[PDB]
Amino acid sequence: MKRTWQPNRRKRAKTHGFRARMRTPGGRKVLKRRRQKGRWRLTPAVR
Amino acid sequence: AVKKFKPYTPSRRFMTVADFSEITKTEPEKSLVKPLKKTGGRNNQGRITVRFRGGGHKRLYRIIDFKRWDKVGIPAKVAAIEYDPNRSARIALLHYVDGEKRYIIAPDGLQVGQQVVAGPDAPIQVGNALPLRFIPVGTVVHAVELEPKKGAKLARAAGTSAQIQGREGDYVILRLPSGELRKVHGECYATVGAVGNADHKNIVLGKAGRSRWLGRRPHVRGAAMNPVDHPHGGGEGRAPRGRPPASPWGWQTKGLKTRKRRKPSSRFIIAR
RNA sequence: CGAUGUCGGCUCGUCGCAUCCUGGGGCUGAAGAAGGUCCCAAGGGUUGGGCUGUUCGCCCAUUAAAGCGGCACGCGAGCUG
RNA sequence: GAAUGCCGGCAUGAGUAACGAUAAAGAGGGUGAGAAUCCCUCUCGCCGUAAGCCCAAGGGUUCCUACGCAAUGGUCGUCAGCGUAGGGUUAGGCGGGACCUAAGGUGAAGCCGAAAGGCGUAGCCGAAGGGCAGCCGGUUAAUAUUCCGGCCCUUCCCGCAGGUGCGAUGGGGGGACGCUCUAGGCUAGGGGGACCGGAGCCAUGGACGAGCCCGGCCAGAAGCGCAGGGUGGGAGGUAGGCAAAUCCGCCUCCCAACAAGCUCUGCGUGGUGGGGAAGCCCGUACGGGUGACAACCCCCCGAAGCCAGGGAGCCAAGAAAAGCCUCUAAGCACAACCUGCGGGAACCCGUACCGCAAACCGACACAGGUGGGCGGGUGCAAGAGCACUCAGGCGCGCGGGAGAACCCUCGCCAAGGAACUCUGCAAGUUGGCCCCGUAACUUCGGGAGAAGGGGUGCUCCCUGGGGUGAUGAGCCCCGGGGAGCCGCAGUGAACAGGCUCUGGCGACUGUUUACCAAAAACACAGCUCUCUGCGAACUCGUAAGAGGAGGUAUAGGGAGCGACGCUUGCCCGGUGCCGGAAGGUCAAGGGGAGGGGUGCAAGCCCCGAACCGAAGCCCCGGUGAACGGCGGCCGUAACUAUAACGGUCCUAAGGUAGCGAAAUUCCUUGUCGGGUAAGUUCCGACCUGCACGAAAAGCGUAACGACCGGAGCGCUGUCUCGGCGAGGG
RNA sequence: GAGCUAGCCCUGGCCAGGGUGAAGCUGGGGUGAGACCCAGUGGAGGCCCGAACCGGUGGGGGAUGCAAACCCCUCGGAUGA
RNA sequence: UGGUUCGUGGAGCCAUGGGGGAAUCUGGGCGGACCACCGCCUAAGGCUAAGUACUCCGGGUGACCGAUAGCGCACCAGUAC
RNA sequence: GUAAAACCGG
RNA sequence: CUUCGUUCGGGACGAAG
RNA sequence: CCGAGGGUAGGGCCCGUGACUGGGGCGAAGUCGUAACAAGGUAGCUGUACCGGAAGGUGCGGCUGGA
RNA sequence: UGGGAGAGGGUGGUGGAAUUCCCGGAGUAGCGGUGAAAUGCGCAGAUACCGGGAGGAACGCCGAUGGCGAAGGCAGCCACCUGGUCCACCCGUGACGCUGAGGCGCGAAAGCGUGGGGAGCAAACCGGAUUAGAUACCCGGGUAGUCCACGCCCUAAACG
Ligand SMILES: [Mg+2]
Ligand SMILES: [Mg+2]
Ligand SMILES: [Mg+2]
Ligand SMILES: [Mg+2]
Ligand SMILES: [Mg+2]
Ligand SMILES: [Mg+2]
Ligand SMILES: [Mg+2]
Ligand SMILES: [Mg+2]
Ligand SMILES: [Mg+2]
Ligand SMILES: [Mg+2]
Ligand SMILES: [Mg+2]
Ligand SMILES: [Mg+2]
Ligand SMILES: [Mg+2]
Ligand SMILES: [Mg+2]
Ligand SMILES: [Mg+2]
Ligand SMILES: [Mg+2]
Ligand SMILES: [Mg+2]
Ligand SMILES: [Mg+2]
Ligand SMILES: [Mg+2]
Ligand SMILES: [Mg+2]
Ligand SMILES: [Mg+2]
Ligand SMILES: [Mg+2]
Ligand SMILES: [Mg+2]
Ligand SMILES: [Mg+2]
Ligand SMILES: [Mg+2]
Ligand SMILES: [Mg+2]
Ligand SMILES: [Mg+2]
Ligand SMILES: [Mg+2]
Ligand SMILES: [Mg+2]
Ligand SMILES: [Mg+2]
Ligand SMILES: [Mg+2]
Ligand SMILES: [Mg+2]
Ligand SMILES: [Mg+2]
Ligand SMILES: [Mg+2]
Ligand SMILES: [Mg+2]
Ligand SMILES: [Mg+2]
Ligand SMILES: [Mg+2]
Ligand SMILES: [Mg+2]
Ligand SMILES: [Mg+2]
Ligand SMILES: [Mg+2]
Ligand SMILES: [Mg+2]
Ligand SMILES: [Mg+2]
Ligand SMILES: [Mg+2]
Ligand SMILES: [Mg+2]
Ligand SMILES: [Mg+2]
Ligand SMILES: [Mg+2]
Ligand SMILES: [Mg+2]
Ligand SMILES: [Mg+2]
Ligand SMILES: [Mg+2]
Ligand SMILES: [Mg+2]
Ligand SMILES: [Mg+2]
Ligand SMILES: [Mg+2]
Ligand SMILES: [Mg+2]
Ligand SMILES: [Mg+2]
Ligand SMILES: [Mg+2]
Ligand SMILES: [Mg+2]
Ligand SMILES: [Mg+2]
Ligand SMILES: [Mg+2]
Ligand SMILES: [Mg+2]
Ligand SMILES: [Mg+2]
Ligand SMILES: [Mg+2]
Ligand SMILES: [Mg+2]
Ligand SMILES: [Mg+2]
Ligand SMILES: [Mg+2]
Ligand SMILES: [Mg+2]
Ligand SMILES: [Mg+2]
Ligand SMILES: [Mg+2]
Ligand SMILES: [Mg+2]
Ligand SMILES: [Mg+2]
Ligand SMILES: [Mg+2]
Ligand SMILES: [Mg+2]
Ligand SMILES: [Mg+2]
Ligand SMILES: [Mg+2]
Ligand SMILES: [Mg+2]
Ligand SMILES: [Mg+2]
Ligand SMILES: [Mg+2]
Ligand SMILES: [Mg+2]
Ligand SMILES: [Mg+2]
Ligand SMILES: [Mg+2]
Ligand SMILES: [Mg+2]
Ligand SMILES: [Mg+2]
Ligand SMILES: [Mg+2]
Ligand SMILES: [Mg+2]
Ligand SMILES: [Mg+2]
Ligand SMILES: [Mg+2]
Ligand SMILES: [Mg+2]
Ligand SMILES: [Mg+2]
Ligand SMILES: [Mg+2]
Ligand SMILES: [Mg+2]
Ligand SMILES: [Mg+2]
Ligand SMILES: [Mg+2]
Ligand SMILES: [Mg+2]
Ligand SMILES: [Mg+2]
Ligand SMILES: [Mg+2]
Ligand SMILES: [Mg+2]
Ligand SMILES: [Mg+2]
Ligand SMILES: [Mg+2]
Ligand SMILES: [Mg+2]
Ligand SMILES: [Mg+2]
Ligand SMILES: [Mg+2]
Ligand SMILES: [Mg+2]
Ligand SMILES: [Mg+2]
Ligand SMILES: [Mg+2]
Ligand SMILES: [Mg+2]
Ligand SMILES: [Mg+2]
Ligand SMILES: [Mg+2]
Ligand SMILES: [Mg+2]
Ligand SMILES: [Mg+2]
Ligand SMILES: [Mg+2]
Ligand SMILES: [Mg+2]
Ligand SMILES: [Mg+2]
Ligand SMILES: [Mg+2]
Ligand SMILES: [Mg+2]
Ligand SMILES: [Mg+2]
Ligand SMILES: [Mg+2]
Ligand SMILES: [Mg+2]
Ligand SMILES: [Mg+2]
Ligand SMILES: [Mg+2]
Ligand SMILES: [Mg+2]
Ligand SMILES: [Mg+2]
Ligand SMILES: [Mg+2]
Ligand SMILES: [Mg+2]
Ligand SMILES: [Mg+2]
Ligand SMILES: [Mg+2]
Ligand SMILES: [Mg+2]
Ligand SMILES: [Mg+2]
Ligand SMILES: [Mg+2]
Ligand SMILES: [Mg+2]
Ligand SMILES: [Mg+2]
Ligand SMILES: [Mg+2]
Ligand SMILES: [Mg+2]
Ligand SMILES: [Mg+2]
Ligand SMILES: [Mg+2]
Ligand SMILES: [Mg+2]
Ligand SMILES: [Mg+2]
Ligand SMILES: [Mg+2]
Ligand SMILES: [Mg+2]
Ligand SMILES: [Mg+2]
Ligand SMILES: [Mg+2]
Ligand SMILES: [Mg+2]
Ligand SMILES: [Mg+2]
Ligand SMILES: [Mg+2]
Ligand SMILES: [Mg+2]
Ligand SMILES: [Mg+2]
Ligand SMILES: [Mg+2]
Ligand SMILES: [Mg+2]
Ligand SMILES: [Mg+2]
Ligand SMILES: [Mg+2]
Ligand SMILES: [Mg+2]
Ligand SMILES: [Mg+2]
Ligand SMILES: [Mg+2]
Ligand SMILES: [Mg+2]
Ligand SMILES: [Mg+2]
Ligand SMILES: [Mg+2]
Ligand SMILES: [Mg+2]
Ligand SMILES: [Mg+2]
Ligand SMILES: [Mg+2]
Ligand SMILES: [Mg+2]
Ligand SMILES: [Mg+2]
Ligand SMILES: [Mg+2]
Ligand SMILES: [Mg+2]
Ligand SMILES: [Mg+2]
Ligand SMILES: [Mg+2]
Ligand SMILES: [Mg+2]
Ligand SMILES: [Mg+2]
Ligand SMILES: [Mg+2]
Ligand SMILES: [Mg+2]
Ligand SMILES: [Mg+2]
Ligand SMILES: [Mg+2]
Ligand SMILES: [Mg+2]
Ligand SMILES: [Mg+2]
Ligand SMILES: [Mg+2]
Ligand SMILES: [Mg+2]
Ligand SMILES: [Mg+2]
Ligand SMILES: [Mg+2]
Ligand SMILES: [Mg+2]
Ligand SMILES: [Mg+2]
Ligand SMILES: [Mg+2]
Ligand SMILES: [Mg+2]
Ligand SMILES: [Mg+2]
Ligand SMILES: [Mg+2]
Ligand SMILES: [Mg+2]
Ligand SMILES: [Mg+2]
Ligand SMILES: [Mg+2]
Ligand SMILES: [Mg+2]
Ligand SMILES: [Mg+2]
Ligand SMILES: [Mg+2]
Ligand SMILES: [Mg+2]
Ligand SMILES: [Mg+2]
Ligand SMILES: [Mg+2]
Ligand SMILES: [Mg+2]
Ligand SMILES: [Mg+2]
Ligand SMILES: [Mg+2]
Ligand SMILES: [Mg+2]
Ligand SMILES: [Mg+2]
Ligand SMILES: [Mg+2]
Ligand SMILES: [Mg+2]
Ligand SMILES: [Mg+2]
Ligand SMILES: [Mg+2]
Ligand SMILES: [Mg+2]
Ligand SMILES: [Mg+2]
Ligand SMILES: [Mg+2]
Ligand SMILES: [Mg+2]
Ligand SMILES: [Mg+2]
Ligand SMILES: [Mg+2]
Ligand SMILES: [Mg+2]
Ligand SMILES: [Mg+2]
Ligand SMILES: [Mg+2]
Repeated sequence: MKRTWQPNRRKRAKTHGFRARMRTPGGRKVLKRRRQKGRWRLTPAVR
Repeated sequence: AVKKFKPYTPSRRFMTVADFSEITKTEPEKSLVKPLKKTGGRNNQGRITVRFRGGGHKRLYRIIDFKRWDKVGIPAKVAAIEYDPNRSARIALLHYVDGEKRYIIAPDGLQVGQQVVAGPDAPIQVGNALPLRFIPVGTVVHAVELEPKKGAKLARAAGTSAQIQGREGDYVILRLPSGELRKVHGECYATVGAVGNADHKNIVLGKAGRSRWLGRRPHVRGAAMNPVDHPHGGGEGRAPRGRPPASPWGWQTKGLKTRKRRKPSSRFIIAR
């Protein structure tokens, strides 16, 4: 049948991308933890 | 003069459509139309705030003259009578002798090719707009302003009419289509005659889908629900309602008034 | 109760006898025929349907007879549901 | 030494199940150390509205080539979508951006919120939408509407040449639109051909013949030709389009009523450019040459595509902004704008490859899922159905044998046909088209494909309509009649209803528990009650604000019933709601009688009674399509029986109409009647209604239903009662 | 977290092929004028049959599956909610 | 109403949202309801090191661990997945 | 302009 | 339930039980 | 070819019958009320609608077969 | 040709009396009702009185032994539209006439459907009296209906 992951590159960066974190105060605090964790990608990497 | 159908379906057996016989002109005036925001019942937070709405035919808004004191003394010719999808009534083209074109909401026994004019001067004949202090007592009238210079906000559905019952100082006393007796200021404009398309009452939609074409989604009874959702929900095999009958939000729906009691409007109001 | 799947039907049997029939016999209010009752006897057999989920039961048409019970009210790592 | 302990390693099942659609394989020759599995050839099978092409999304090097086989591949592998390396993606015209707006997001002004932040007009962002200028071939191992060839175009910028008052984000026009059905003329596409051009072939009994087989095109500027869309032309007056207009709108006389005329497309022809099969000969896995100076002609079918903003009907009444045209404003009128020509400039990103799938989404080379376009031919009435097959792509990445039980998927059967069983569950009967003929009932539409029948192939002859062609041959689509032939059988294969009678519930189409329930449940038009006069009620939110609604009592919200027919009886005692400026009760507050604590006292500080004190409650009324409720015991009629009648207790009132062993009935398989040989079911009745009953509606109702029950007809492996054969294990 | 799913807003697209033959018009019949009745044209409908598409009715297989919802036969809708 | 040990308690003190609303040394607060006496302070403006907390970092030390331990990571680890 | 009802007899 | 009273008689009504 | 007739399927009319049920008529002298005939004790009658154990009553309009 | 009478029919408008209800003033211990009472209404300020306002229905006097119409039926007034009928003149057509099976149209009241409206009356319903009992007569409330527009129903002591 039709499964959960139906990918869309416009969708992925307008939801999980860097400009969408830096609107919400809850999403700037996402990147602050991922600075502090050490993460090689802060954000889901889209072309 | 309401058209019925032969029963060549189940749903054509009861369906009536209107006669559309006063309609002269079948596509609207392009400078007087502008697009309609469909909403779904959804507000600026995007939450449903009126249930069971959405789905309709696409509509373009018709801009309606609801003042008529823009153009005191400037007469106009009734050019056409048109369908509006955005009200129960019909609308009328006025070609003013300026050459504005405006829509007025179309009264009953207005015919095409007709002088109308707004003013005090403004003789008492159907389509003409006056202050309520200058219309005679006892005449039927519509498009009534409530407070003056604010807009026609009374008696403008199809068939409806207010009737002038008295004067009292600056204020005049109106018999509303609700039956309310009501003190309205005499400087409020008002357009004479009843409205019509008065066979809008006698329309039978025939089927479920003609509700869906007007954007009326299915309406769920709270007896058919669960007690999370409704007071009336629950109960193994069709409860009779449990309780004094009630909204989804808890207030009672048989009899309970909610005119707010200290309204400042309540001393211009005489009846129901 | 860190699980022993429950009624009924189908399939598959097997066992007990306090025996439904067939076999042997005593008594009879056993003339004969057919019966009644009791004793010995399990070797074999103990039909097909209508109703109802039925077990059971009531009928229909036969029969020599249309037996009663046990095996987790036998049998769902065999089936149905 | 245990905690169904945590982590790691290795055993059991066990060389067991399985090796992923039953579309199918066989041989000869190569390479190789190693071939069922890699390459080539021949034969066979499968798809072919795809299992074949072209795009979008997604993926991201998988594309091509060279060298390889440790792991991946459900076996092998010399192969690969795998390992190493190299190469490969070329745009003014294709998509996107230096264009525009939609929902929505953002947001100067402004509003709101303890903070974080929430709104919000203009504006901005925002696209498979609107706008905008490239078609056909050829080359690469891998790119092309991108490179090349030919032929057309688009912007700017600078110059001359010729014209006019030029001139904006500002005004107007336009862009600009629904659903269904459709006429005219084309095109894509397809069929046929005695006509044209081709290597070749007479096979096996006949044929050297209008024989067989293959192919008879594409694009293409100006100009024409054929269809078709948009559109009136002048004159005055003008207060409207938030300044100004010669523009637009409005008013009033004249000229056509017309595409006559202007443009604007589409389609033919068009200077010219290109392509060109089958067979044969070869050297690759891919291709090349020849056939060729290739021919490139004529009829017919014909689009859902094109002219396109066509036409008609209908109600549910069908985006915006920019590009474009026109008009003026300041400013400018040595400027500027327009037309033609010449020269010059034309950026950024993508382009390989898979793309119904082994490269996307499902942990897998996973029988699942994924939007758009093309989708040939013949026959069956049609069709994108079904069967076969062009082009093209495949035999699904374990095989070889055997011929047991047993399972799956089939095929057939004597006699009986439901006796099987919870139930004809399952499977069989029926089945397309043409023509007869068709009941109760009905809301007059239906029921209807009722039911039940007859025909269906082929050959010969006569004959009636159309369409394209001149009214004609031909070619295409429809019929009628007569005569005859063959077979068990003529929709001879494939695709293609079993029917009828009768109840229950729900009017109906529809919706629902993704993943055990599709229903009598939900919804539904329609009925009623109730609220709401607009800054409405109601809803979301602290608020701002927003929906409602740019709606206005024929409207909006809430609740119940659920088309339709006939109807919806009594009780307001308690609860709810509605109406009452009397009265009782009631908090803060006002009020101070009087009393208290300290002072030597003026004073300071405390309690604190009458009385005035709102809503609400008590109280008084009304209201059932508001919450709800709607009896018991005795006696009595010319035989028992029964009780129309009467008496009596209680309640607020004591179930009316209509139905009733019911989807309601315990005793119950109630008692009769009908179907049956036999009927705990079913149908029709009686009423003794444990425990029906009127909008949690009552009783019926045509049509409808993958709902639930009963019965009969047809037909059958369901069964008596099994048997045999087939393929996948 | 609304890339699954539920609803709504904006913008596009899709639904082969057959039947049934509403209203309305045209001619005739009729009337004082009508209502009305015949044909013919017409092409309506939460109409009918049936592919794409959307579903999931009954049965069988599947059950360490091809699949953590599948496959075969069958069936419902298929111009509309 | 909050804070302080103070949960309405005899409830003061310090801040405050709402209402009323003074004075400038003979002025005002406090000493736990209140009053008298006796005393202590000078509100309605602001700034002010040090002594105090922490360890991203650098160093020293350890009756701290020794690759299932020690930080999740001794090894290109917030990585593969 | 009117005037409370007051049954029955094989 | 009973006796009386009104009535032509019964039923109703009236009075004593 | 037609064809007496036999068979299959579906309609129409008529007769007998049927659990149960509606009302009709006559009976033995039964039970309950008093509807109508006299102003029958509310004048009577009638069309219609509703209600009531039942005669009947009421509402609307009509009649003189009454004042 | 020329006049006349009439509640003859349809449409639009319009005048007053009265009932009920709302508001204001004033005013009290009762009002309605019956054969008598009672339900009911009323110190929460009724009936009766005055003034203002709303709404619906029927049109007093004229008015009868009257008129009109085919019948049912028709009654304030005004205007429009319109049928029928009578008289006078004897002018024209010139037997054109009478009746009428079917058909067609009209057809009181009640009743039905759709919407409107609803002051008074009032089936059904609720009480209070009467009675032996009252599903009646009497009284107090009261829903359809009565009114309008459209479409039905087709009846009667539709009788002279
Ligand atoms: Mg928004
Ligand atoms: Mg939001
Ligand atoms: Mg509903
Ligand atoms: Mg539920
Ligand atoms: Mg919830
Ligand atoms: Mg609740
Ligand atoms: Mg229940
Ligand atoms: Mg209950
Ligand atoms: Mg409840
Ligand atoms: Mg247990
Ligand atoms: Mg265990
Ligand atoms: Mg176990
Ligand atoms: Mg023994
Ligand atoms: Mg014996
Ligand atoms: Mg013996
Ligand atoms: Mg003997
Ligand atoms: Mg013996
Ligand atoms: Mg034995
Ligand atoms: Mg034995
Ligand atoms: Mg049977
Ligand atoms: Mg059975
Ligand atoms: Mg048992
Ligand atoms: Mg046994
Ligand atoms: Mg036991
Ligand atoms: Mg057992
Ligand atoms: Mg089992
Ligand atoms: Mg079992
Ligand atoms: Mg076991
Ligand atoms: Mg089952
Ligand atoms: Mg079960
Ligand atoms: Mg231990
Ligand atoms: Mg362990
Ligand atoms: Mg382990
Ligand atoms: Mg092993
Ligand atoms: Mg082996
Ligand atoms: Mg084993
Ligand atoms: Mg084995
Ligand atoms: Mg195996
Ligand atoms: Mg495989
Ligand atoms: Mg070799
Ligand atoms: Mg094939
Ligand atoms: Mg891509
Ligand atoms: Mg991948
Ligand atoms: Mg790679
Ligand atoms: Mg190689
Ligand atoms: Mg390998
Ligand atoms: Mg391998
Ligand atoms: Mg090799
Ligand atoms: Mg490759
Ligand atoms: Mg490679
Ligand atoms: Mg630029
Ligand atoms: Mg831009
Ligand atoms: Mg923009
Ligand atoms: Mg801020
Ligand atoms: Mg915002
Ligand atoms: Mg905005
Ligand atoms: Mg586009
Ligand atoms: Mg382009
Ligand atoms: Mg390629
Ligand atoms: Mg090309
Ligand atoms: Mg080029
Ligand atoms: Mg200009
Ligand atoms: Mg513009
Ligand atoms: Mg415009
Ligand atoms: Mg072509
Ligand atoms: Mg062609
Ligand atoms: Mg040739
Ligand atoms: Mg030969
Ligand atoms: Mg050809
Ligand atoms: Mg003009
Ligand atoms: Mg101007
Ligand atoms: Mg023309
Ligand atoms: Mg050409
Ligand atoms: Mg040309
Ligand atoms: Mg060639
Ligand atoms: Mg058109
Ligand atoms: Mg526009
Ligand atoms: Mg713009
Ligand atoms: Mg311009
Ligand atoms: Mg740049
Ligand atoms: Mg490319
Ligand atoms: Mg490509
Ligand atoms: Mg595709
Ligand atoms: Mg796949
Ligand atoms: Mg995959
Ligand atoms: Mg993969
Ligand atoms: Mg999976
Ligand atoms: Mg993943
Ligand atoms: Mg694999
Ligand atoms: Mg594979
Ligand atoms: Mg698909
Ligand atoms: Mg085709
Ligand atoms: Mg085809
Ligand atoms: Mg064909
Ligand atoms: Mg054929
Ligand atoms: Mg066909
Ligand atoms: Mg096609
Ligand atoms: Mg096919
Ligand atoms: Mg091939
Ligand atoms: Mg057989
Ligand atoms: Mg046979
Ligand atoms: Mg048979
Ligand atoms: Mg049976
Ligand atoms: Mg049996
Ligand atoms: Mg059955
Ligand atoms: Mg079946
Ligand atoms: Mg067959
Ligand atoms: Mg039928
Ligand atoms: Mg028919
Ligand atoms: Mg048939
Ligand atoms: Mg043949
Ligand atoms: Mg022709
Ligand atoms: Mg043609
Ligand atoms: Mg034959
Ligand atoms: Mg078939
Ligand atoms: Mg049935
Ligand atoms: Mg039943
Ligand atoms: Mg249904
Ligand atoms: Mg489910
Ligand atoms: Mg699930
Ligand atoms: Mg279903
Ligand atoms: Mg299901
Ligand atoms: Mg209804
Ligand atoms: Mg709120
Ligand atoms: Mg709005
Ligand atoms: Mg608003
Ligand atoms: Mg409403
Ligand atoms: Mg509503
Ligand atoms: Mg319901
Ligand atoms: Mg009721
Ligand atoms: Mg009550
Ligand atoms: Mg009450
Ligand atoms: Mg009460
Ligand atoms: Mg109240
Ligand atoms: Mg106080
Ligand atoms: Mg106090
Ligand atoms: Mg005080
Ligand atoms: Mg109070
Ligand atoms: Mg007796
Ligand atoms: Mg009684
Ligand atoms: Mg009753
Ligand atoms: Mg029964
Ligand atoms: Mg029986
Ligand atoms: Mg029987
Ligand atoms: Mg029954
Ligand atoms: Mg019964
Ligand atoms: Mg019951
Ligand atoms: Mg019930
Ligand atoms: Mg009940
Ligand atoms: Mg009810
Ligand atoms: Mg119901
Ligand atoms: Mg029923
Ligand atoms: Mg029903
Ligand atoms: Mg009916
Ligand atoms: Mg029915
Ligand atoms: Mg169904
Ligand atoms: Mg359905
Ligand atoms: Mg078998
Ligand atoms: Mg076998
Ligand atoms: Mg075999
Ligand atoms: Mg086999
Ligand atoms: Mg979604
Ligand atoms: Mg069609
Ligand atoms: Mg017709
Ligand atoms: Mg059609
Ligand atoms: Mg349909
Ligand atoms: Mg259907
Ligand atoms: Mg398609
Ligand atoms: Mg799908
Ligand atoms: Mg579903
Ligand atoms: Mg299924
Ligand atoms: Mg299954
Ligand atoms: Mg079907
Ligand atoms: Mg269908
Ligand atoms: Mg505290
Ligand atoms: Mg405190
Ligand atoms: Mg304290
Ligand atoms: Mg405490
Ligand atoms: Mg304060
Ligand atoms: Mg303060
Ligand atoms: Mg001083
Ligand atoms: Mg203090
Ligand atoms: Mg102190
Ligand atoms: Mg103190
Ligand atoms: Mg102290
Ligand atoms: Mg101090
Ligand atoms: Mg200071
Ligand atoms: Mg500190
Ligand atoms: Mg350190
Ligand atoms: Mg170690
Ligand atoms: Mg470690
Ligand atoms: Mg009496
Ligand atoms: Mg009979
Ligand atoms: Mg008697
Ligand atoms: Mg009498
Ligand atoms: Mg009488
Ligand atoms: Mg009488
Ligand atoms: Mg009565
Ligand atoms: Mg009368
Ligand atoms: Mg004469
Ligand atoms: Mg009548
Ligand atoms: Mg009437
Ligand atoms: Mg009526
Ligand atoms: Mg209605
Ligand atoms: Mg009254
Ligand atoms: Mg008594
Ligand atoms: Mg009365
Ligand atoms: Mg008379």
